Amino acid sequence: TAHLRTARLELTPLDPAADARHLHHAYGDEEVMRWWTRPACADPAETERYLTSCAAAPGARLWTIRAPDGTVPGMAGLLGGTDVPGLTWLLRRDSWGHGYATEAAAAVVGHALEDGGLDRVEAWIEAGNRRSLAVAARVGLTERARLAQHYPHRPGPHEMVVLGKARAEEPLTTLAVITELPVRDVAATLRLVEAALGARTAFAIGDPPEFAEAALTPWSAGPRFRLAAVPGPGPVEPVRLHLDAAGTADSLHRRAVDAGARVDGPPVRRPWGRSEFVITLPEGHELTVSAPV
Amino acid sequence: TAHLRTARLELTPLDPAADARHLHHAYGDEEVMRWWTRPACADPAETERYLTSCAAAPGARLWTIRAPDGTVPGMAGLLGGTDVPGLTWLLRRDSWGHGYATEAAAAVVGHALEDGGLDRVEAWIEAGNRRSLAVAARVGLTERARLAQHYPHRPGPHEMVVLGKARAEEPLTTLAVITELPVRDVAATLRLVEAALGARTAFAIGDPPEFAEAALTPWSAGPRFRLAAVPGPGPVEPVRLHLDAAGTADSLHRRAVDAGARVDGPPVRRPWGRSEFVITLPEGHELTVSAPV
Ligand SMILES: CC(C)(COP(=O)(O)OP(=O)(O)OC[C@H]1O[C@@H](n2cnc3c(N)ncnc32)[C@H](O)[C@@H]1OP(=O)(O)O)[C@@H](O)C(=O)NCCC(=O)NCCS
Ligand SMILES: CC(C)(COP(=O)(O)OP(=O)(O)OC[C@H]1O[C@@H](n2cnc3c(N)ncnc32)[C@H](O)[C@@H]1OP(=O)(O)O)[C@@H](O)C(=O)NCCC(=O)NCCS
Repeated sequence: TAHLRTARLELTPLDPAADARHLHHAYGDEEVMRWWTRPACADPAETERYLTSCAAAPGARLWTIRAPDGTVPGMAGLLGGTDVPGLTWLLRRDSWGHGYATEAAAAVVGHALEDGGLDRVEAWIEAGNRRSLAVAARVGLTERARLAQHYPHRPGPHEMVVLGKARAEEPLTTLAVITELPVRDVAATLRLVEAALGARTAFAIGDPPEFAEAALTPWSAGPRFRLAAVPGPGPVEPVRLHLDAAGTADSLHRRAVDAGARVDGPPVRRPWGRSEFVITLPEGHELTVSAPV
Repeated sequence: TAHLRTARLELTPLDPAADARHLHHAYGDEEVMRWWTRPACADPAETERYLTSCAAAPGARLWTIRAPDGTVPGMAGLLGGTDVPGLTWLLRRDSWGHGYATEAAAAVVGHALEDGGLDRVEAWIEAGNRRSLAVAARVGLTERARLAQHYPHRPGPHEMVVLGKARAEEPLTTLAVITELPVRDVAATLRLVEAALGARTAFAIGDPPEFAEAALTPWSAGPRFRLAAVPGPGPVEPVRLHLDAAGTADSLHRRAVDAGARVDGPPVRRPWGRSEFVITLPEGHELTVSAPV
């Protein structure tokens, strides 16, 4: 545990009992916590309770931001318990619009990549937290992927954006993997997935189509797989695909069912945290739909 | 084709012959066309030729922006064909800094998602185009993905940022597809990809590995695939995976070769704009590595 000083601020190792007082200014704020992993803190005493817990986290370097005018805008640091550098930050609704979070985060990052001896850092930010993704982008964190999450106090799951910055980026990197499913009737498989997985055909070659691409998203680039028509008169040999989704399991499940897809659900909860059900294509392929809940 | 009216500007359906004169102020400007798809127009006549072509495009709904000062700062509108609604905009250098592009783009978008009857719009902006990424951010467009592109007049490829706004709200969507490769020797397959594709391990259930996950990226969430141990005279049907990569094809080619992987030979340029080579796994699975060049 060390100290960090920037061109304005001075980050100091968080002290639950000492900082719980100023920090509650953010943790007890609903508009600021309307973005955290749990609901806002009730009392500075509970905030204290929380704080001490976070520091406990193995390898959790957290600092209390101390602003240029004897004030404490908030917290910024690295989540411990991670097997790959996590970034955390939040300010009181007022310290907003000063570039504190950006400067404090950039500070923690800068430190982390060098003297901290990390090969890179990550920041998981919800899709709607524009103010946060803003901080992250300024700091040099770019989108590396995405994953669905679910906070217990939350009525439903949500989409997290995984942004990261490396000491030095890899010159080469695979942007995506598009797997091919040898299907008996492409034209039909497309109609199926378009309703069972809400996919859309990225493109269809042939009439009827003998090769196509199903975009599991409504956006140009993103998760998808291709469909290659096959002969026989044999069938094939099942391919297995795991689809990590966003949204409730049963919501998705209900989608699969309705579309008339052959399902091996309802959603069954699994010890690794997600709930799932398996769609089985006429040809035998098995698309496991996994969701946070 | 209708009219757009804003809290300052008035967007009017583009008129190649009428507006080509003013708009050439941008298309003829090299500093303004630096991020464009094509090089600047030599003459207001070429710009007119260019402009009519643009309008000809399928669903190309373009408007000439008219500023509250009897001036024409630039153009803004929706590109045609795209499939996934597209966004365009550019201003003459002298018209920069007045919030014109933001207002006019936010106009075209606001319109496009309602009375236009579109379910969403997308804007592909190069990573470097900070000034445009700024407008996009302001209009409410968020990063949905990224892809590598390559303009002819460009000496090389470049990163494209796909931002977007959905009038809709598809709650369910796939965040990733992780395919399973029935491999005879998991422990070793990991070694291979490890060096040939630069994969990283993450899973390793069983001793020795009977199921694993090869993260083709250093980042928590991202492209990857699973390895499932399979005995008997199988598999009989090899899996086909298409990996869209970043970097030059040969560069990647060398890696796979060096790694000692079995490649079908040097990178061949394909009609769809990528150069690729295939790695063939001992069990028959075919990994096609595709790069923009
Ligand atoms: C993230 C959060 C703290 C806000 O960050 P923020 O401090 O208000 O954003 P910054 O103040 O860091 O951004 C600086 C802004 O001020 C200006 N600014 C002034 N000085 C600046 C400087 N030195 N550097 C950068 N920007 C500066 C910029 O123009 C910038 O954009 P804006 O003016 O339009 O707001 C707040 O949304 C929050 O509490 N979120 C909950 C926590 C969370 O969800 N985290 C994500 C998961 S870890
Ligand atoms: C089209 C584009 C990017 C224009 O950028 P711009 O001129 O900065 O966009 P605006 O006109 O909305 O600029 C807004 C600026 O004016 C300011 N402004 C001044 N008066 C304003 C007013 N009354 N209302 C709103 N904003 C105002 C804003 O605060 C903002 O400050 P900033 O320059 O630091 O961002 C332009 O730079 C361009 O032609 N680029 C080349 C083509 C291209 O980038 N294409 C992208 C692929 S689609």
